[PDB]
Amino acid sequence: KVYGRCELAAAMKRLGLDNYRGYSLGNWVCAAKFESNFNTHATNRNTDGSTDYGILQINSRWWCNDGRTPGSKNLCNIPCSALLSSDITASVNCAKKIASGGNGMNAWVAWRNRCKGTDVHAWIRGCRL
Ligand SMILES: CC(=O)N[C@@H]1[C@@H](O)[C@H](O[C@@H]2O[C@H](CO)[C@@H](O)[C@H](O)[C@H]2NC(C)=O)[C@@H](CO)O[C@@H]1O
Repeated sequence: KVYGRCELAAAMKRLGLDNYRGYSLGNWVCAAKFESNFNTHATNRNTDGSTDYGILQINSRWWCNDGRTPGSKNLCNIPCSALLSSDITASVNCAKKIASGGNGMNAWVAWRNRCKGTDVHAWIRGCRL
């Protein structure tokens, strides 16, 4: 599914991401735009053999198990295929676990390069939430 910007914002708001660990809703919408262009089916392989899955490009080395990654820690206790669903529940529940690490949302490389520090509140402007 390719989400629209305000459609995704509303889905994320109903799952408790607004102001989760200090981060306003626009941070998560910005992270999903630069990680996957709002595409639930996005995947990218990493050099080490893990793959990043779904709308938030969560990797299989630490977070989900895809079968193909030797020594996946699977900290979110989910198969990586669950992150490819049009339903984003599993992706946001896992995202909350990774944003609980010491560097918070800096675990999303696209967020730290293209979103961090900017007026991220713009990403939810005009959405009826
Ligand atoms: C939360 C999450 O999974 N974010 C992804 C990053 O982890 C990806 O970064 C890359 O991750 C692998 C697995 O740890 C590292 O081997 C790799 O070096 C690292 N790459 C970079 C440039 O940091 C990232 C890949 O674009 O995608 C999500 O942000």
